[PDB]
Amino acid sequence: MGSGVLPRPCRVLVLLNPRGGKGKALQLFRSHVQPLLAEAEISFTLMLTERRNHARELVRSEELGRWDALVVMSGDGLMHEVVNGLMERPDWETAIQKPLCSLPAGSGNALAASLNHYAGYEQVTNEDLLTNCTLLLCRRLLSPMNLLSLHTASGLRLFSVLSLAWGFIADVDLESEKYRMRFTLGTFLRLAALRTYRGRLAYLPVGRVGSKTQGPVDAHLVPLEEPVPSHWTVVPDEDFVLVLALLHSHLGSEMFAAPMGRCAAGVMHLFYVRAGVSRAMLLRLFLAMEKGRHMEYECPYLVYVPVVAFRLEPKDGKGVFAVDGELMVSEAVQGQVHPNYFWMVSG
Ligand SMILES: Oc1ccc(Nc2nc(-c3ccc(Cl)cc3)cs2)cc1
Repeated sequence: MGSGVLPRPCRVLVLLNPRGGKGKALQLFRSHVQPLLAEAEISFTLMLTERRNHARELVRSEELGRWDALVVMSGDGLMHEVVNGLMERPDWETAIQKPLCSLPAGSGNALAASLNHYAGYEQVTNEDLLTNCTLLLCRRLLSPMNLLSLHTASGLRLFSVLSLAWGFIADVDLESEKYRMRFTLGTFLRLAALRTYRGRLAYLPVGRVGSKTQGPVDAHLVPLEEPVPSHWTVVPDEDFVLVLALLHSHLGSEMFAAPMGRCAAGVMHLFYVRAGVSRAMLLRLFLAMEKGRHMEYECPYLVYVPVVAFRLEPKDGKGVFAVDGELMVSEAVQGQVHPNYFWMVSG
């Protein structure tokens, strides 16, 4: 199952956002993570990272040869910054090979949840999740993971380790400003005055061909001013409640969003919900997501397709998106998956 190993013994850089877990991330490290590292012969150094772009800048400038792995203790948002930091480096090709480890603290631990799931553990939460992911780090097994490369109409190129979400899910990620979960509460009250979002979706299903038409090159993508290649699927409906590109099984620690198996190399999940669902059905799909049972409804407004690339354009000025949980505003976004691009600890 594992495709690599950390050395025993090893030393490990821990980037921690102390404002995580309602400001208890460091305490949680001390109580839950530290004692397990001692037993596993894993040395570490803690570097605190709270301000915007801080962890990005550290990782961009780091000498990576002193570390066997970078462990990231916060949420999906920190991993995001770390991965972009590495990819922004002139030596990205080798820098992106540094094993990464996700230890869940805050909220938005979809990555950590997915890995916990891949390893065969129960869908545990909070401190139990933190303990399980630490145990993965202690066991030292490594797996390669897909990376999402994204382009935006303004010309920004960035990377996504987990998800790009638009519409309902994006609106709720933003509408949330809480500790506690805030997603259920946010979903519930956005459900009240449900809205649809007008946009154009195109994607490239795992049925791609023998040929195709500063980081890696996005060979599947053409400029946003050009139409998508003719072998893509353009979605006919232009009214959505949500679109979701997801690289892993979980959208959140208790959201088993992708129960059809784990993604193959270079493949990501694409979900969209067409305009026309009832509030009740949306909520039912939401709550079934906890046990990964939502696909069992065979709801005709919910579409799943495995893809390697997509394009999404609203359609009424700018749209709000969530990239690995962080806010992003754009006129249009497209992306493609790069296969097995970085390594992570997981059993
Ligand atoms: O981060 C968030 C995750 C889910 C939600 N809310 C909802 N998600 C869904 C949903 C339904 C089906 C799938 Cl495959 C994924 C999400 C319905 S309501 C909001 C924010």
